[PDB]
Amino acid sequence: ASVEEIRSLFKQFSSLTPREEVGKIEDITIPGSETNIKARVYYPKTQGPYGVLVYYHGGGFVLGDIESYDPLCRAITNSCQCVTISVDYRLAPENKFPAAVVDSFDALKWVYNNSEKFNGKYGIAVGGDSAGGNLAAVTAILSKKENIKLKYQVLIYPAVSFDLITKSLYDNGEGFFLTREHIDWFGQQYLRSFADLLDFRFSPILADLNDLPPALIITAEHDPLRDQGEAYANKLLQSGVQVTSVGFNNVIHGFVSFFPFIEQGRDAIGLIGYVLRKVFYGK
Amino acid sequence: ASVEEIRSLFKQFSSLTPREEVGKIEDITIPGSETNIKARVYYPKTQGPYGVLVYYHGGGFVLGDIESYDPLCRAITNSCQCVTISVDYRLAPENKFPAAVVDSFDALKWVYNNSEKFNGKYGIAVGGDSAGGNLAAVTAILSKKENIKLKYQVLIYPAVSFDLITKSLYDNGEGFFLTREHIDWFGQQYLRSFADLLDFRFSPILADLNDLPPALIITAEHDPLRDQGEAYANKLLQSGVQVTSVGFNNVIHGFVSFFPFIEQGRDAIGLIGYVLRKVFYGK
Repeated sequence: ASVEEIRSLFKQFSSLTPREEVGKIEDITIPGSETNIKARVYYPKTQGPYGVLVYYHGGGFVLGDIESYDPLCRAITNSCQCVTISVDYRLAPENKFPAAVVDSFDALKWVYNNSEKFNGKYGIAVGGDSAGGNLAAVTAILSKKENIKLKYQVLIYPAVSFDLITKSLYDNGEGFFLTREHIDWFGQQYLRSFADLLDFRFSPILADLNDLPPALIITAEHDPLRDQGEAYANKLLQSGVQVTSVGFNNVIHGFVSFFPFIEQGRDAIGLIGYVLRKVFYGK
Repeated sequence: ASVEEIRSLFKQFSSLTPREEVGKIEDITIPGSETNIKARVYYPKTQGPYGVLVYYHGGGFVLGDIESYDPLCRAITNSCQCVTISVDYRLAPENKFPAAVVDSFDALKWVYNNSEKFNGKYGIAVGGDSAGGNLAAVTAILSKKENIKLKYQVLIYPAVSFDLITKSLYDNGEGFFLTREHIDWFGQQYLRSFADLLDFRFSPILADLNDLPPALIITAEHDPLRDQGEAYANKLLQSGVQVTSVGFNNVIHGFVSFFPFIEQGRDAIGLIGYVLRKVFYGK
């Protein structure tokens, strides 16, 4: 299958997954520094004011998009009772690193600076899964540098480092959906050169993690990325940031996308909904 | 310190803790097969009908009680929006095994048979922490044997087997609050003879776990009981029961009791609240 064929397959497979009703949906265009960034705004069924979660889909920086991630963002919106804004950041290999990062940060900054459009008086969080978790994490680092004060970051099995050494990478690098071969190939599509392996915007574990927002970090037992997720939680904790780091057992990378039929995914979405309701609303 | 003093220190420290408002509290006395069993019934602030969680406190079969667990049970009640019934089962060494089990199951049967008293139309679940998670699990096994249909079981770092072999026992058996010496001492207070190590009512891992209620099993990373909790989840899964097994990283046995200070305990209570709202209310 071509990259285009796989991008299409993601959208097709999404139509098998039920889309929860939400309050109201709007498609908007965010004026970025390098491009106009499509985003989809989901309102919950409750009355505002709201907190706002800026969400970055996963897909190895190459795949996925607002449509294929529409069922998951509806479910998150209903769970957190919060406005969710799903960002269509530029993809590789058409747009190399750091295009995804530039778009992700530009979208966050715009949302932070325009939160009243969404009645977003209870503050802004970031979240994402896999490569999207990488972008949420990097966006939070970049926000600190610009004095943008986020409430929370939700990192769902994030990619946080180039890795040739964790035990989970070797234990779980074949047979569990996301393989070594995929991880290598995505990296080749996304990065410009070996030097980018020194860049915190690709490997956020490299950054100084002091003063970042408090985090929920979800890892999966049978996931080659498990150990590096835990490492990111640990380095946050060592840096004085509050982190709830939870390993969901018996599940594989991606499991939250498969919530309709992997019940642990549904429960993960319930946990995400709880922490954001707590941080935004005191509930 | 005598048993009395150890109990009183526990009650002392729990006295300090702000208690969340709930809807309504009723103390009741359940006519048990061997004793009168005090229970405390917590109503949420929502209106009914309800699900009902029958909850067994931890404390190594020797300590804890309704009063000392009152702050936790209030928090759980508000999180699950469900009627919570905290059971004052008989303690060891005064009452040896299987007294705690007899009381825990007698209470559950009585609640099940009297569900209308609590407006409990959405069914009955069991839950507990530590020794209380042991009692919840054993109660669910005994319920199946007598055709009592429970909705769910919430096992919070349960004790499920006598253990001289798990890696977590050796890695975490000192320095993390619950020690080998404590495990030994509680078992000595509770059990009558070595024969009781063969009894599934002490080590529920021995039972046939087919057809038991779906479960949420929470384990703690730095807990000597971590691996045996995971084993219980995995044995349930092998036996066709749906289980969400979540390891909370960076925390120790008992962490949910410390929710006012350890934010991961609060988030665990959120998760417990979610799964029970889901199973009772579809929410």
